[PDB]
Amino acid sequence: LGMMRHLYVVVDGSRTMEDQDLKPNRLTCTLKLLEYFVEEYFDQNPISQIGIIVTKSKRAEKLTELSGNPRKHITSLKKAVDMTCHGEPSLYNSLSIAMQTLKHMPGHTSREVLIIFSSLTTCDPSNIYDLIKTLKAAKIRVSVIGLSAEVRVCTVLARETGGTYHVILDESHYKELLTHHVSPPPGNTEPGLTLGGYFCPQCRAKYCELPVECKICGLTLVSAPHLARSYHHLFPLDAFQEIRFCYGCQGVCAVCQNVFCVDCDVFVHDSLHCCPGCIH
Amino acid sequence: FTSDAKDKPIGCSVAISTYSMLGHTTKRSWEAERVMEWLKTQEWGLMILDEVHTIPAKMFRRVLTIVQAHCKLGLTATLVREDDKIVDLNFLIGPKLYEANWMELQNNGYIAKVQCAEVWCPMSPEFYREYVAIKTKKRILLYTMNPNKFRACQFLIKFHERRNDKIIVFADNVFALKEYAIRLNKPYIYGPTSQGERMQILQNFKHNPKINTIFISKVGDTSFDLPEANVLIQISSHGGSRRQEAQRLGRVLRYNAFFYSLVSQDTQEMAYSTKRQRFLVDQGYSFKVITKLAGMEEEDLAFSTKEEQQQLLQKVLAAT
Amino acid sequence: MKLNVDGLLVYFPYDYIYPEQFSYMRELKRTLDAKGHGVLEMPSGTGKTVSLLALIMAYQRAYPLEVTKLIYCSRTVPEIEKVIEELRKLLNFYEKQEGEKLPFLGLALSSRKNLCIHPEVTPLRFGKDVDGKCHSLTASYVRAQYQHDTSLPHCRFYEEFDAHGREVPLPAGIYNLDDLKALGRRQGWCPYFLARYSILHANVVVYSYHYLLDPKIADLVSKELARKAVVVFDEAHNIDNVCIDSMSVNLTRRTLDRCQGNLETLQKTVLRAEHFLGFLRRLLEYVKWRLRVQHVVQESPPAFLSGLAQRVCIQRKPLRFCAERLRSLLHTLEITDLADFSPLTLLANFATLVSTYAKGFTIIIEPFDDRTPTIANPILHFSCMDASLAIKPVFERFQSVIITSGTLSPLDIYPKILDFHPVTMATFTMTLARVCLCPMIIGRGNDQVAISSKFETREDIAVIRNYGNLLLEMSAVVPDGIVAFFTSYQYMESTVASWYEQGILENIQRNKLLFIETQDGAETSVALEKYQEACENGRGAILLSVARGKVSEGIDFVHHYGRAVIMFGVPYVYTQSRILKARLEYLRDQFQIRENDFLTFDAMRHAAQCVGRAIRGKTDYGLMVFADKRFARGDKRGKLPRWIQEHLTDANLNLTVDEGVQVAKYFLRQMAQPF
DNA sequence: GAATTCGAGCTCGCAACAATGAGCACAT
DNA sequence: ACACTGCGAGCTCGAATTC
Ligand code: SF4
Ligand SMILES: [Zn+2]
Ligand SMILES: [Zn+2]
Ligand SMILES: [Zn+2]
Repeated sequence: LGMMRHLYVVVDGSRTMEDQDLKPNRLTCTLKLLEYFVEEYFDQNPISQIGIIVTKSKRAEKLTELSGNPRKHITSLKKAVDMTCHGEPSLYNSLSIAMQTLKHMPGHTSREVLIIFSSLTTCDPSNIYDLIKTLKAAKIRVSVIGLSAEVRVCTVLARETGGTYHVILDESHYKELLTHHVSPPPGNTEPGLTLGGYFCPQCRAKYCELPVECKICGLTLVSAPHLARSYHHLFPLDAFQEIRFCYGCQGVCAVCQNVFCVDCDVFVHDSLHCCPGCIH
Repeated sequence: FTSDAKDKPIGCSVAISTYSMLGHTTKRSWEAERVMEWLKTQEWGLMILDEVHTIPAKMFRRVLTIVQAHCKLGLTATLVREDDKIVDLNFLIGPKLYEANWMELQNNGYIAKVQCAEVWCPMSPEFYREYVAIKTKKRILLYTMNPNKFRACQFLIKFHERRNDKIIVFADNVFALKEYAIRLNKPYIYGPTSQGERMQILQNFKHNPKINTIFISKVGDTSFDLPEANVLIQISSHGGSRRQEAQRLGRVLRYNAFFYSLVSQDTQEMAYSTKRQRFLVDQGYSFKVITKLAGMEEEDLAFSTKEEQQQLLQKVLAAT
Repeated sequence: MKLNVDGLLVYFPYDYIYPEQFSYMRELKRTLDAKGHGVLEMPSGTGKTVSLLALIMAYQRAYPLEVTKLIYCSRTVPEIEKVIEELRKLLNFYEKQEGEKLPFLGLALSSRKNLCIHPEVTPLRFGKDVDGKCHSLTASYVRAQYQHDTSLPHCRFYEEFDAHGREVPLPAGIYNLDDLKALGRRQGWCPYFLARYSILHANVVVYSYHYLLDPKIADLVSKELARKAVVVFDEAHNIDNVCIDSMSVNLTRRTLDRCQGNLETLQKTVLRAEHFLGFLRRLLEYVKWRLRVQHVVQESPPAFLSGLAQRVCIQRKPLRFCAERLRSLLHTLEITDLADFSPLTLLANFATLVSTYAKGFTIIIEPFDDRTPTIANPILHFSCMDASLAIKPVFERFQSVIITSGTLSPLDIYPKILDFHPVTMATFTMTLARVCLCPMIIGRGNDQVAISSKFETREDIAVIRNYGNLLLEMSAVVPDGIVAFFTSYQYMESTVASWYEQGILENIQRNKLLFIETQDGAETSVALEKYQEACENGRGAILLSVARGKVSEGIDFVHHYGRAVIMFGVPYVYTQSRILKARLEYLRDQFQIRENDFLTFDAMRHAAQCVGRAIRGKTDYGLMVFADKRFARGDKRGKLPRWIQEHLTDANLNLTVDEGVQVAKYFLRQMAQPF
């Protein structure tokens, strides 16, 4: 159904992140919903990635490198609550850092940047309008979530590169905007299945209980039940025609010709996702 | 037609006026005299009588004979009213058309889910010494300026300022409005303040995340512009007005939001605060009882010692 | 789209019209059938232009004998070209809907420097220079030897025009200024004399104000054009300032010393008539004698003409034909250019204005230089007071004349100043899908200090800080462009250079760049092109300017340029100038206008013009603060018009500086979201 | 039945009001 | 031959209860 994704998350670190109108720290309410966002992203998208960049004082510093590590992100967002966040941000320096790595990904994916942006001013030493011709050439998809106002760049950066621009009503709207950024838009990788506890077959390296890639030999290690939930969307079961003694619960299929009741009929298509007669 | 604007009220299509302007039984001004001579001779259609429950008064029901209308719609929120004159309203206007199910609008999301809680406070042993000794209206101050009720107001304000909740402290008996709102350093719409600073204290409450509480006094008993409160610590209102505690509830639903009702127990306010829930339990609302709050003694609450409590009784009893 | 107003079939060039825009065509048809005037206030610039043109152009089809020609006086040449492009869009819609062609031509008129083909004369920059070098080739004595057709200088296009351009007119096809030059190019004709010839046979004619209200122009070009026409004065706020400056001349020491050189050159040419040079030498040494005094200011509008007959003995019967014979003397002298005699024509125009026009005029001789005790710089102003002395031809000659703008602030002032009686005098308000504007009056400061820009409340630093604390706290919550109109240039200098010595201008440059709009046009266009660049990339800018300036009237701030417009005080004129102190003494006796009700009327039409520049379009939104305490008064906020007054509530009426931010911060967040 | 407490709106007297800056389009 | 707009007095009600 969906495709692979390499999402970057640009987090604003300006003077305006000390603002109110949110949970105690405007910065803190951003990092609170981002930890919720990393969990739901990696759950619905199994083999994708997340980078997190934080822009501060006319410069961009990479908080976490681009890797599919659903633990290293949340353990780094907990550290960044005590950030200083002084100075005016940048947007040329942050989208270029998100372009030196995201350009060299293979073309079968959906490379994306997501900017969470509270300041109004991007003091950056060059012209932004040549990036939007470069990012459109490299098939990146930059989408901005704005705070408290609408900036002209963030409209023309979104609608030319291909993303969306959205401004916050409140915190119930800010969770609604981040929830819409987990569904993937409609190749052959080589991952290593990590049987035996959690060890790597290619380099035989033992490490932690994780769906993460292997550092010693560079292989990605996924768990096959986590891949298994994405099945049954492709070739799902066709419904039955319905016109006592049952076959499911023992108290009509067009394939195996075994009747069902009503509780069983709703249960087969909702949770079981297979016909109990057809497995025989 | 409210004596300040008068946007050429002769010859219009929609006139938005008040009661006690159309029924003002004294010598009117000259601008209002030429409008009332125009308004007494034109057959209207759909008079809209907002706040219907004040129409069966003696002066507000003479409006319906001054103005000639074909049909008369009446919009209200709290149809209950003392002195038994709501059955009298069935011929001034007509039959009651539609009453909204107050629990069906809560289960569908059109109204905030209110958690009513009648937290009652015990009486101080120095204040109950003088409560049972007198009967002639001086004990209304005693069950209002209770020091153990002062702690439960200061605790519930602190407990919801830490959750970023918009607090409204409705409090009648305006002597205890001052002595509550200056010992916590909070603004108060005293009622004879002005038209000026009434409008900016109310606006510093909505669009400012620093000013969080406000101490109204008998002003918000109508459909005013009180800006979407989240809690409502009602303290010592009028006697048995079940119209009032369905208009104090109107601020809250404009758990999600929840309003309290401070009662000094073992006094006359205990019998009053069950007369005023008599309308709200007939709509589906459930009034809990909070006998002891969630850790009231641990914070820095006022009136700790008995020396500072002896001075408050000498301030109350000196009024007489 | 067949749209039916009360009796007419209006062919509208769009699909959805606004519910107020139908009433604008309804109230304008109420003028034309009654054959009377009208003062209509209508907010937008476009939409108003296409609904006024949809009605009148469709009115002359059903009643082609009551109206014949629509005259459309716009402000200047950009809006002259804009109206014509709104007329092709209406004509080509009629070309598609009916499938035919029409005997319908529409023109556009401007100066000779906007309609010019001849290469040796077209790059001349100043407008008075191109009028001379054209006259050096098109004068009737230059063409006197061109009956021989020699190799002596001339205009190639002008001699090719009158031999072929009178027999055939322009057929159809609404012409811009560039279309008239292109038609003049490929045919070889002059564009300027083709437009002025074909202006008598047209149906829509779009020129500026000065062909119609300027008395020494309108008798030459708009004399015998139409007796049953329709005049529309579009964007007509400053009709009063146009009819005054058209009949007011200014004389100083620099002008009169150049007239002695003109009489010197006229003395060398007569020897190579003589009573007229001694006439002018008599008149020139009297006005120099009158400027020779160093005394109090004095006024004498017909008594100047009595003392002119005492020391000089020159009466008003030869003085009335002073400017006529000087126009005749240069014709018989066969001079090359006439821009060199521009001081002497200004003295000849001054001599024919004192003789004839003295009812509501004055002569204000000011030896006292402004703001300085004793500096030798005298000047006499011949100032007109009555703004209705230049429309008395226009209110009389034409059938119906409509005065339309967006910010006619009280509608009952314009028929009091201008002596006429309208038949509708209506106002309108634009419909909106949101609250497209959030006007507020940020009054007292953050520490409850008054903020107003009086004359005594300007030096103290309790107000200069409260202006700096406002522009700082609005530059952090407003995206992409803030326009800050000050009251003057010496108040913009004395505040910005007093924000810099404190720690306030350091903190504004962190948020937005700031681009001061200066007086000279070279730095201003640099600072304006970088302003529109800074609003488009990330940073955003602040264009802090002057309310009686060039940017306040010309440049239109469309969306995301100037989301906020900050008025740093009520933009009053200098209320102690001796010209204004004499006009208000004429507005008190005549018309019984109070002296204070005109200074506020003049200020609330320049504070509502530049604030109304922030919103032009459907989806345009825009903040507009009014940062003065005096705006909250009833005789000031009741002036500013009904489309920016119906959103100014009582809560946004004495907001402090910090409370005005949270109205703005909530407003821009609400507007940023889709429909 | 006749007060009170505290709110309301409507009239209407009362005291005193204010107003500081700078330049190009258009005719022979 | 002085004087605009806010702003507190009386005046008369209503709601619910004491007296
Ligand atoms: S006569 Fe024609 S070509 Fe010559 S200067 Fe005038 S407009 Fe230009
Ligand atoms: Zn490995
Ligand atoms: Zn089956
Ligand atoms: Zn079954």
